[PDB]
Amino acid sequence: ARYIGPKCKLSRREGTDLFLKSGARALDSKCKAENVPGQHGQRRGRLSDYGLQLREKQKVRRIYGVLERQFRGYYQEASRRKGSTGENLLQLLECRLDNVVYRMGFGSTRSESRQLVSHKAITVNGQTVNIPSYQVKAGDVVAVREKSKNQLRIAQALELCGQRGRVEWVEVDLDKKAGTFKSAPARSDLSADINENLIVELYSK
Amino acid sequence: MVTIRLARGGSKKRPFYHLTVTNSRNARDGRFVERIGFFNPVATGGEVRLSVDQERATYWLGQGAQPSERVAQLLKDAAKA
Amino acid sequence: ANTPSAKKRAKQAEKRRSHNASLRSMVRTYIKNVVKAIDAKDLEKAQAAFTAAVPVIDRMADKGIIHKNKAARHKSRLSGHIKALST
RNA sequence: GAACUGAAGAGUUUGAUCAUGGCUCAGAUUGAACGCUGGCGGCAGGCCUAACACAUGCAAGUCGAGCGGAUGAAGGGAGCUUGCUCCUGGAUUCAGCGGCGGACGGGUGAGUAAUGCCUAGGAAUCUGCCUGGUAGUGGGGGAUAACGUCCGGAAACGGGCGCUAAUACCGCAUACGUCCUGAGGGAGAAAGUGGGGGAUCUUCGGACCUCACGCUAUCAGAUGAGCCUAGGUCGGAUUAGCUAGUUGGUGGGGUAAAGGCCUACCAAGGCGACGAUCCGUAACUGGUCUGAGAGGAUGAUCAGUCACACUGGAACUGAGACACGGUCCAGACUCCUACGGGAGGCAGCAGUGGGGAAUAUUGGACAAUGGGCGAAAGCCUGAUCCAGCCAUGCCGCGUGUGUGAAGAAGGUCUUCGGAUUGUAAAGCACUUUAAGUUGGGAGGAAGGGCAGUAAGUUAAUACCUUGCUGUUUUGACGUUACCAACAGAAUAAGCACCGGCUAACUUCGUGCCAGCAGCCGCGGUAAUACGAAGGGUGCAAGCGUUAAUCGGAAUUACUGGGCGUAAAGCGCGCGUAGGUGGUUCAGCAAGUUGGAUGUGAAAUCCCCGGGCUCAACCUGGGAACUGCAUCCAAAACUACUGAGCUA
Ligand SMILES: [Mg+2]
Ligand SMILES: [Mg+2]
Ligand SMILES: [Mg+2]
Ligand SMILES: [Mg+2]
Ligand SMILES: [Mg+2]
Ligand SMILES: [Mg+2]
Ligand SMILES: [Mg+2]
Ligand SMILES: [Mg+2]
Ligand SMILES: [Mg+2]
Ligand SMILES: [Mg+2]
Ligand SMILES: [Mg+2]
Ligand SMILES: [Mg+2]
Ligand SMILES: [Mg+2]
Ligand SMILES: [Mg+2]
Ligand SMILES: [Mg+2]
Ligand SMILES: [Mg+2]
Ligand SMILES: [Mg+2]
Ligand SMILES: [Mg+2]
Ligand SMILES: [Mg+2]
Ligand SMILES: [Mg+2]
Ligand SMILES: [Mg+2]
Ligand SMILES: [Mg+2]
Ligand SMILES: [Mg+2]
Ligand SMILES: [Mg+2]
Ligand SMILES: [Mg+2]
Ligand SMILES: [Mg+2]
Ligand SMILES: [Mg+2]
Ligand SMILES: [Mg+2]
Ligand SMILES: [Mg+2]
Ligand SMILES: [Mg+2]
Ligand SMILES: [Mg+2]
Ligand SMILES: [Mg+2]
Ligand SMILES: [Mg+2]
Ligand SMILES: [Mg+2]
Ligand SMILES: [Mg+2]
Ligand SMILES: [Mg+2]
Ligand SMILES: [Mg+2]
Ligand SMILES: [Mg+2]
Ligand SMILES: [Mg+2]
Ligand SMILES: [Mg+2]
Ligand SMILES: [Mg+2]
Ligand SMILES: [Mg+2]
Ligand SMILES: [Mg+2]
Ligand SMILES: [Mg+2]
Ligand SMILES: [Mg+2]
Ligand SMILES: [Mg+2]
Ligand SMILES: [Mg+2]
Ligand SMILES: [Mg+2]
Ligand SMILES: [Mg+2]
Ligand SMILES: [Mg+2]
Ligand SMILES: [Mg+2]
Ligand SMILES: [Mg+2]
Ligand SMILES: [Mg+2]
Ligand SMILES: [Mg+2]
Ligand SMILES: [Mg+2]
Repeated sequence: ARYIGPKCKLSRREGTDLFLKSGARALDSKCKAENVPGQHGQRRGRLSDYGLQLREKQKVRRIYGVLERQFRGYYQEASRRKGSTGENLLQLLECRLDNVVYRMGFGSTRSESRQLVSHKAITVNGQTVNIPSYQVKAGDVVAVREKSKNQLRIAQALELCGQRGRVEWVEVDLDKKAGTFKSAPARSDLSADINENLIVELYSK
Repeated sequence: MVTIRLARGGSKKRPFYHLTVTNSRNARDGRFVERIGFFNPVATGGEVRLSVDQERATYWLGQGAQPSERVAQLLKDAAKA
Repeated sequence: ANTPSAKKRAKQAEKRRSHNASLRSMVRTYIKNVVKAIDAKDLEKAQAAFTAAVPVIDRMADKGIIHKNKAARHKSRLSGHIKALST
């Protein structure tokens, strides 16, 4: 399904980046994002190993907005796939359609990217795809409808994402509102702070 | 007699047919002795419409096996190609 | 019965039984006469009974009342018994 | 080329410690049920208990190109008149005889511990419809149903008399194939219908030539079935002896076929601690769930085999039955009756009563794939294809989106300053997924008929067989999948938990009471454990609880444990079966090793692709199925054979 609720209470609990807003002003000066929520919030609360696994699994799930039946199916597929399942899980989870239409610069938030993809406003080769789970094969030209190219929400999201970094493996033409994926991202490409091995340790128990 | 007919695999409203050489007093998808090919009534994309094995079919006909009407039509159409 | 074809099959079956019984009795009669001819230790009447019994036995084997292997076995065994009696 | 790559521990005996040892927990799964709650779609699944009893409705018919009979149209003509009848004809329909099918498809798992199943084999058998060869389809007869007539009956109907048809039945005619008989000889069958026609005898009635179907005798091929041998198939020894048709032989009988399968004589044999007999329990397999593996549990869906059809027996019909909506006899239980006699079998599809924790509609159509019947139209099909109810399972999508500090009001706590629910709310501004409405809209559909044309068999432009051409022609699902537009954020979140194991705390109320609990355990007047509030944590159209299996459990230890004191060495010898065997030379080839060949059904598992917007799901190819059997080669070790040696 989907998650509805506060989008920074989660950040306050987790205490990390956890991209969940447009990023207009900042990440901090909205919710004092350094304390866990509720009355009992100032306590750091040193937590055991099981705490570590639960915390990072929730971190990845919340950043990528995936439910747990789907997430465990993803993990099983990654384990099936050869060659160091830890990064296979990340590579396979990255190729989701909604996260691609976000990272291609067409949406302000993951939730807004899902909003756009569900209401049948984005193409893959001209064919209507509206499942926010489609695994995009390398080569496909993800684009927005010729009808929808004049919507201003895409324009504002694009100008906001204009300054967020360059991934250096996709080839994007911005005038026509189209994307292109050449080959799957490497492990070094993604943020090398959260480790993949601790997840596979969690699911191996 | 022993006859060659169609066994209905696939899913609901998505047929698929195995060309089976079965004894006529058997179920539609019961025991058989050999399978010569298949017919796909949906095709689309890289899926092939029909394929059979010619030599085994000729052997079965040379042993006197009656093909059904639709099976006869499809086998003669394949023999055309 | 319930379906009329079942009734027709039934009545045709009693007709077929009342037919087949008489012919089975006839063949058994002929072989029995032959067997009691040999067992009585006489050759000429055994010859005559065998010659009068083979035609009906073979005609009945062909007619489909009994099976042909049975008729051939009867013929061979009775001929062997008579030939043994000949000495 | 790819077919796998995989193994976690925690709590609890003590004042504390190490070991042993049981209990409980974290995982994956169910044909599951219950409690709270509940939007949609796709694919699957759905009486596990009473093989308990059953109302009604449906689930096997078909052929007029087999046969009499009766229904006999349209008409070519006539009578009188406008209507009927009739001559000749004649398109439709079917009660009965006859030919196929009913032994398939469908259901259930009672029985069955071996006449079943699985693996490998082999010899003495049969087999309609199907295919390929070969040889023929000549001539007679006696009946009978229906049909009249009479008697009897409540009915199903029964009986007497008369007559008729055939592809119904039985003689007769011959034997390329067949059977027996030793050579010798002998024995054994046929049915004709429909479409055309050159010539001939003649009523081309018919004979004659051709084609189509059909019939007879036989060889072969498949397809299906029968029979035999070896190995494996649950627990119990608090079940140790079982068997007289029993074990073998001879003569005969019998079956399609080998056989004590049956019988009369001959002898006393046969099986068994490698578990016979007996008791309990149970369909078997491919496979399914777990596990790192070895193993452990199991046989829901789908497929192969077996058994049964209210209970117990028996045979007839046939190619095949001991016969699932066939027959006969007996029984139990419901029903009709004129009191003489009759009827029934939902373990076929819906349905009901009852049992239970618990499992659904008395729905559509032959449209498609198959089946039966016919030459062809076509009929029958609760098999099949689709619908209905059900959060039962798996997969997927929705309940929106950005900004938003006055950090708004209420609630909770407080150190009374403030914090917290919280960008959460309100406010501003955007899209229409799904559902709603309207309009477009494939694909499941092959084929069927009518006319022409060209090829082929005769002896023939005759029929017919075959190609093509042109015209016409069908859908239950179905308001299809799918597409487009429209208004409106509109319209759709719950459950468990928060002492440790295990992620998540404060206050109020009781005061060893009321209550909680998987294990340690909480509660007797500040309970993070009870009951409520706020606040959090975890899952999510679900969430928990119960019942069941494997894992963790190296806790039945082959892989992989132990026995001085934790449980565990017989009180001690001798010895049977069994297990094991110092050293040398040589042989053989059972074990052992390598290879080849046949099988290991399909599906499922694994790897690489294809299709439905992805997935679930469907599907191509490959891999695999460690198993089993038959051969070829080697000789180190074990076994077997022969000859030695002395530790
Ligand atoms: Mg879901
Ligand atoms: Mg004759
Ligand atoms: Mg005959
Ligand atoms: Mg203590
Ligand atoms: Mg201890
Ligand atoms: Mg009729
Ligand atoms: Mg069956
Ligand atoms: Mg049952
Ligand atoms: Mg027993
Ligand atoms: Mg006849
Ligand atoms: Mg055996
Ligand atoms: Mg005796
Ligand atoms: Mg003997
Ligand atoms: Mg004997
Ligand atoms: Mg025997
Ligand atoms: Mg025993
Ligand atoms: Mg069982
Ligand atoms: Mg039982
Ligand atoms: Mg069992
Ligand atoms: Mg059983
Ligand atoms: Mg597994
Ligand atoms: Mg283990
Ligand atoms: Mg069942
Ligand atoms: Mg089966
Ligand atoms: Mg039976
Ligand atoms: Mg019976
Ligand atoms: Mg009953
Ligand atoms: Mg009975
Ligand atoms: Mg018979
Ligand atoms: Mg029957
Ligand atoms: Mg019945
Ligand atoms: Mg039923
Ligand atoms: Mg009930
Ligand atoms: Mg009840
Ligand atoms: Mg059909
Ligand atoms: Mg009917
Ligand atoms: Mg559902
Ligand atoms: Mg429920
Ligand atoms: Mg904790
Ligand atoms: Mg509780
Ligand atoms: Mg208190
Ligand atoms: Mg409490
Ligand atoms: Mg174990
Ligand atoms: Mg256990
Ligand atoms: Mg021990
Ligand atoms: Mg002691
Ligand atoms: Mg001692
Ligand atoms: Mg002893
Ligand atoms: Mg001793
Ligand atoms: Mg010894
Ligand atoms: Mg030795
Ligand atoms: Mg020894
Ligand atoms: Mg070997
Ligand atoms: Mg297989
Ligand atoms: Mg050698």
